[PDB]
Amino acid sequence: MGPGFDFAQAIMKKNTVIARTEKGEFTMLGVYDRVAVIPTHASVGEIIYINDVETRVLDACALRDLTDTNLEITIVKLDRNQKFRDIRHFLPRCEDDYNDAVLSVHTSKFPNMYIPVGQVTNYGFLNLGGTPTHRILMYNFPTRAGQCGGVVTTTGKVIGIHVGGNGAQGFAAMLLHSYFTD
Repeated sequence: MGPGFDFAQAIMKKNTVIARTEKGEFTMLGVYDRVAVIPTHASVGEIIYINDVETRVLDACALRDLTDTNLEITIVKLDRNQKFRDIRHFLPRCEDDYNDAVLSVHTSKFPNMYIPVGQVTNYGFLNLGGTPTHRILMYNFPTRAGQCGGVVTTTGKVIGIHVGGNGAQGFAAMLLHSYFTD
């Protein structure tokens, strides 16, 4: 509808796949080469379904900060025959607050979904499902029964992936450029 939705659509149309684990269907962001991200609560194993195709997982790393605190991001390298468009130059370098963000989801249940979530706070610490978690972004969100990830963008920046909510607020794990240095 406007330039924020334009940037979000451009990311969804080229840099997402539908990932299925034993814990459900998730929006999965492809970042570069065969490397993608997903919430750690997806519990990625040795095999994952990517757009309903059986795919070997070459590597999966549940990220933690240097205090050994959960970040809720898993980085997956997929045994896929095709590379993602490289979007690392759209990743922020530092922890920050944002205005006017969009949360975008693409699953069998929620195809082509875009939500203007407004202001995003650098919230920091969250007890997420009983797990102490750092680097959380927050945006007011009439919390919806179900987590299938999500992509949080502003114009020109891919800033996070949706990992949870409390009924009124939604929460995303930050994406930082430093996670994807090769």
